[PDB]
Amino acid sequence: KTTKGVQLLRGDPKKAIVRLSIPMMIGMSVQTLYNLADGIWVSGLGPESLAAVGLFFPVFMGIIALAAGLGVGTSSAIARRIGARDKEGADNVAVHSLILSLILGVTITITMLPAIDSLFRSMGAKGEAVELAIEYARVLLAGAFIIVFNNVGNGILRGEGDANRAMLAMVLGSGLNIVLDPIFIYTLGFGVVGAAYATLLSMVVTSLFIAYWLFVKRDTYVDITLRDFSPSREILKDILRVGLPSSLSQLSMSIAMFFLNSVAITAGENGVAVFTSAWRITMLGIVPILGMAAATTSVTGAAYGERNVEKLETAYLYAIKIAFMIELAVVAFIMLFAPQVAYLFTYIKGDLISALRTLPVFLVLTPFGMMTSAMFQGIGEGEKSLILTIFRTLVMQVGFAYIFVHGLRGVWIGIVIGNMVAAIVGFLWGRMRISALKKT
Amino acid sequence: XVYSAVCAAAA
Repeated sequence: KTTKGVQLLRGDPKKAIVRLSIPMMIGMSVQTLYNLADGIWVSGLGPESLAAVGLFFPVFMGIIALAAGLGVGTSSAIARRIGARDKEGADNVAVHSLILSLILGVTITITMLPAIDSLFRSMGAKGEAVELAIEYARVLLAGAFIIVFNNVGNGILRGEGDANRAMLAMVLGSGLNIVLDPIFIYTLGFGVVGAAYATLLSMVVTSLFIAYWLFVKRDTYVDITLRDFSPSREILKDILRVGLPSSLSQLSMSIAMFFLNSVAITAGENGVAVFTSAWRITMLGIVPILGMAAATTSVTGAAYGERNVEKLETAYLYAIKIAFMIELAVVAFIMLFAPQVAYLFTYIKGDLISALRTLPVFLVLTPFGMMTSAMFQGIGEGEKSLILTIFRTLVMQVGFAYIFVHGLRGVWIGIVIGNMVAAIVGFLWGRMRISALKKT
Repeated sequence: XVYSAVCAAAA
């Protein structure tokens, strides 16, 4: 009763950080490749089609943050349980999250569906021009449970060191979505709604794999059954203690990017075009970090389960090192090949280079405050990972951008310095928790 | 993408 992933988790923290992060970074990246595909197919459809997607953006990101957040709590809870050699607890978190996926998932469907037609009118939609917005959001919400179930299944797997089969789910989902996108949109001639049916149908297949894995094959470490089910008030508090603040965190990172564009619109439209494009390019370097963060949580949780800080500190500190040296390469590439990177994303070329030479430099500082939030979720304290994210993106990143604006260079100058301070605050606070554990 | 985080991070 011990799989390969468990032996990684219950082993050398340095070995665990790497061999879990790589397939995660892969999985995180292959799905980003989809967003670029679906990004270029939808573009050619016309002005009217992009207006339905952009309106269906908050509801999508809203139910992605929820699904992913619940998965983070699941991943962290199972990881901590397995670290403490508690199978009976680990098996019981897997079942608890599966029921929560049903509750959270379907509720998202039945709550949003009757409210989706007023959402558009509230924003000021015409009724015929944005009549696709309701049709696009209808298809996605019809699988809002599948999205959550997929995330939970992914959270269950990476929570027991099974990042390889977790990667498979991310690839199979993005791959099918990639091949069905041109067929549904263009070949079958469904238009923008075809992209929704492609995403829907692809997630169904992923769940079929996920279900086959932990319901049919059952070749996973944990045992999933209801035969002697014990509804726990503690496991429920556990998953939500990380999950709920995780959902708000993923929202806050993008709910602050709006204010950054507001400081770009105030300093106007030609400036917002420069900011948005430069931001999209620079933010691509976050994808490798996200994998490291997903791997950090899994290993600092197992170390917290094994109750030894030297392992928890090693994995969390090793995580920063690799993420530092990964961004070191990324930043250099973007700064050196700036005109080359601009050409592909601009089909304002001069103002973009002025950004892509200064702005991306904050990517190097990021891993400090990010691995800390990751291990904060690893030990189970998500409320601290949330308040550190609020401090970073909304308080410092935005606050400095407004302090410099009251030209356009002050926007990147605010984002960098604001994220520089937040990294310093984040790393120190992460260190303090370690010493507090060493004294516990 | 979907699993996990947000991301996108693209339009």
